Amino acid sequence: CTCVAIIMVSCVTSVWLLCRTRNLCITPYKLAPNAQVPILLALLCC
Amino acid sequence: DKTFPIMLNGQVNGYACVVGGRVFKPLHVEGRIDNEQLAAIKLKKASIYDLEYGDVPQCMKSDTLQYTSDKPPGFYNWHHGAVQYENNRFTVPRGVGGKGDSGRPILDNKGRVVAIVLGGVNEGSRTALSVVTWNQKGVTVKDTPEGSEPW
Amino acid sequence: DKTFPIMLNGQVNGYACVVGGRVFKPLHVEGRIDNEQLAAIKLKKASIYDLEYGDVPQCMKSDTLQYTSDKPPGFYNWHHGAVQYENNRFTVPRGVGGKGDSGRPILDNKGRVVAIVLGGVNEGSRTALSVVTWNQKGVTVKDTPEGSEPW
Repeated sequence: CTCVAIIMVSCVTSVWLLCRTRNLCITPYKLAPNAQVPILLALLCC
Repeated sequence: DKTFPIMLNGQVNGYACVVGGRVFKPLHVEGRIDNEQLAAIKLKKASIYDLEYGDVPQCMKSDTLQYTSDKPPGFYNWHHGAVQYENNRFTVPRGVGGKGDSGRPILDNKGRVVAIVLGGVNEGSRTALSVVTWNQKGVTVKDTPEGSEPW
Repeated sequence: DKTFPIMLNGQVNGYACVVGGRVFKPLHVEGRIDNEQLAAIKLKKASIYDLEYGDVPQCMKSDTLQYTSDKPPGFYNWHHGAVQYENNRFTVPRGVGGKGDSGRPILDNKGRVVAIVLGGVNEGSRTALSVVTWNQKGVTVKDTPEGSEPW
């Protein structure tokens, strides 16, 4: 019981930190709102 | 694109507009929108700038120019008028109140709009200032005159 | 930027100034400052030059130009006036007392300031001299006319 509890809490903490980091990685491209030349990344506007 | 004021308790906090779609929505300070009819919509944010993204309506097509970063020291107009300096920001004179004056764009004499204010009023008799513009590579240059007077 | 003299026991030892911030603070010889009000502050040193760094106040903004190293043989003014030579230093004539004359900048006719004296008065009837300026790469060219008359 204690081990399943602690492993689940560790994993979910990792998950939230993941989402944090991911939106932080999102934050850069807000340059593009200028609507100008592309810089060849994973997301697309061809 | 009219300089739609932001009525901060009756102010004009941001006399903002849309330079071809994306509106100069400043999350900088405040203000009840002028074109709240148009501005009934919500917007993005800008952490590096305390701003927001307009992406104006299709009905709102033909909004304003978005002149490129190509600029020498040239008199770009504003509410306070025009001023011509490039290395240091535009050669306005000390004596204009940047606080509240946020929302003045780089109204370059060629009908060119490439920048808008950010702060940093003056120490000498001239007034170069902090702005937001396109960078050397055209990147979203967020100009920060070191030791910036708020707006 | 006025040629603020350095009153060496009543002298004008360095008629110095600030070319856009950094002041021509010569640790070369001596002198009670003219703008001691402004010059109440302390400064850096310059081992290769016997000088000091001003980095003038924000209140002291808009000090003077800092013209680039681009210079042909051209008449750059001084207390003694202007003189035009490039390979050899400016074509002043022998007959000006460099000692004490330290602190004269390269007042190029285009409103250009790119250099200031270091010594090396004359042997022939002309007077090329030692200076301090920007180098070919714009480096802080400390010009040393070989066999330099002090200042």
